[PDB]
Amino acid sequence: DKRKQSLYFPEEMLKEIQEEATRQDRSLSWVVQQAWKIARERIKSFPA
Amino acid sequence: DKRKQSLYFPEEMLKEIQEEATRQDRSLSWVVQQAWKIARERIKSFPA
Repeated sequence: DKRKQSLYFPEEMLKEIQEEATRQDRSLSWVVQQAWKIARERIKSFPA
Repeated sequence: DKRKQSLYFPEEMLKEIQEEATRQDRSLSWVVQQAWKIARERIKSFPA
């Protein structure tokens, strides 16, 4: 069940994401979702 | 240099991100940025 969310990126980073989106013929949202799925565990281990 | 971007997430996923943001006393944007920085390489290796 989908939900819209405005985020802030550095220029360089947004362009990096869009490059992967067009390379893979994907939405921005889908690439960022895959980044989360990959990183979740490593991030959930960050401290305080 | 910052830039605003609307993305779409599943409910569950947005809530997972916000949980890490408040746990770490961070913005949503900052957590998602860290997810990208972690996953970039693995994603840049995806195919077609």
